[PDB]
Amino acid sequence: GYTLWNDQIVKDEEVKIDKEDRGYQFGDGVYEVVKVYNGEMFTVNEHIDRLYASAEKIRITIPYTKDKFHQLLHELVEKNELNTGHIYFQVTRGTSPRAHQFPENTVKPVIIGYTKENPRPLENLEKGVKATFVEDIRWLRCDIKSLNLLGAVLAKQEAHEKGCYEAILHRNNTVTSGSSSNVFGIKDGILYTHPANNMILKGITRDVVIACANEINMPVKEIPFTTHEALKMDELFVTSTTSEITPVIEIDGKLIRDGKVGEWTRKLQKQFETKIP
Amino acid sequence: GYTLWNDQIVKDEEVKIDKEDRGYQFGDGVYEVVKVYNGEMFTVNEHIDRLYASAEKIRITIPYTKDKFHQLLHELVEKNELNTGHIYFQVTRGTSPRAHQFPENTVKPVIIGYTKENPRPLENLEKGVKATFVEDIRWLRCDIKSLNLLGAVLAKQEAHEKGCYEAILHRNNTVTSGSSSNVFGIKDGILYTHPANNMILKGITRDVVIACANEINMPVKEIPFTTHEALKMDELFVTSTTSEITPVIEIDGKLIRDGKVGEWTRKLQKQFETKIP
Ligand SMILES: *Cc1c(COP(=O)(O)O)cnc(C)c1O
Ligand SMILES: *Cc1c(COP(=O)(O)O)cnc(C)c1O
Repeated sequence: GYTLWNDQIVKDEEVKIDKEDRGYQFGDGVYEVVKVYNGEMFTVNEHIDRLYASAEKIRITIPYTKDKFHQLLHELVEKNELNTGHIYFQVTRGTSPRAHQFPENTVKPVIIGYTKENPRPLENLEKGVKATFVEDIRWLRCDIKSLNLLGAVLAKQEAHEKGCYEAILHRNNTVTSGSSSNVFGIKDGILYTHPANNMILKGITRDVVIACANEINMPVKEIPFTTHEALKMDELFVTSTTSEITPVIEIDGKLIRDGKVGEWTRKLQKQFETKIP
Repeated sequence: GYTLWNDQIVKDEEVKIDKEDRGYQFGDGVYEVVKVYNGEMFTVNEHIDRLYASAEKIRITIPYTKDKFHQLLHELVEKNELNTGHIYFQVTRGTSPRAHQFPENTVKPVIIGYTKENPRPLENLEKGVKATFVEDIRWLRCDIKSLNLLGAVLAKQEAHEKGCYEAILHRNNTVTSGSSSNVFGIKDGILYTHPANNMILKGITRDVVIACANEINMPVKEIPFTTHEALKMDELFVTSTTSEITPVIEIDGKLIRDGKVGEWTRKLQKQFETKIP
């Protein structure tokens, strides 16, 4: 298909990544994932705003405006005739002889974006998935959606090896987030999720879900909970652009309540549906 | 010049990295740097051993034996006619459709290696350098020499704009290591340095210096010290393959003792010098 390369759309075949691209030697870059429903991009403005925020946090200056970035994305979707799936795009500090410190400002960031056809996770959304607890060994700037993802890779692999969908991470016995999703817990009709600080990535789906809770008049409390408290929640689920609202019905052999998707998770899934294009 | 690409030596111009190389999307890989003195590789066996160990730690199976890998490096050095400088080589898990979990064991790792002529930093070895303290925000597996170097990148850049050579990192005031070097402190003829656990990379230069210390009968205590205690040291220096034994005479405007390279630091450099080709 076609790939967004810097400021132009070209056939995948024309893209050339240098061995000294800082994204390849230091994971020095940021990224975003946007879901596309039947040709329509979901919350694209919010994801673009976060790409710029992430880049700002590590001092990368994206060579062009958000408006232009949005236009390039539209083109990318049209040229690939993407129906339902997602757009992946990243920005690295650029190509320069290997050195940890920033290169001369005359070095242009490298932008890469492409699409992938991917249906909504129907089965998971209806039946829920299994998860496992994994100690959070990530760096202390999880608020940045960066390419330094080795911690997430090791966590997800451990989960997959155990036949689990996601790994629920914990730092000092406190549940932070999944390897690539935010975690929510419901207890006595109240929604709980770890607050948005450097310990987690402030997900767009996470913000949408919180808005949905307010819409159905459900109390929301952003205070963290421990692994012990998590196993005692009435309901539990994770969120991400591609997982939407996926119920977690069991963790390491221990069923969450009765092992079925709860009524509040269902109500939130219904409210979320009204938001989809 | 020529670049080592997998098991072939090709002209730099021919090397192409795929946008879905996991080293480019996750920093999913490991690397090593070997110094070359007058055409000879210094401690190459130790570096090859660590490359395989780092790789094993994140379950990447390098497809060639160490003897084969050693042969390729020798080949790479000859072809580029490298006299004095270093060899950089890394291995990533390979190219596969973007997914956090591991690809099925059929995807081969991507190996890249190249050279760079670069003289010994004689001026730094003789006059010493300035450093600055920076909170250690790195992930918890610093014992792996991986491509997830965004922490080191931000630290080094903060040091660079302060006119400093290296950033000495610390977790809750306990000194761990520099952004890309190990830190040693000397107090009353005794050598101090953080022990080798998951908080630091166990440097090969660090280990050679410790060997040098035993050879000149200088006591060594591998126990960590604080940023406050570091400032009260008689001597301080950092080590790395490219920095060798580089004295730190000043930290954040505060001289180490008198701001001059110490007697023991000189003795260690003298013993070290007997080790290089
Ligand atoms: C991207 C990401 C999420 C989810 O954010 P969304 O905008 O909802 O996709 C959650 N956790 C981590 C660690 C992430 O990187
Ligand atoms: C590579 C590295 C060092 C130094 O190790 P050497 O083998 O002596 O070069 C020190 N610290 C970090 C964080 C490193 O990655």
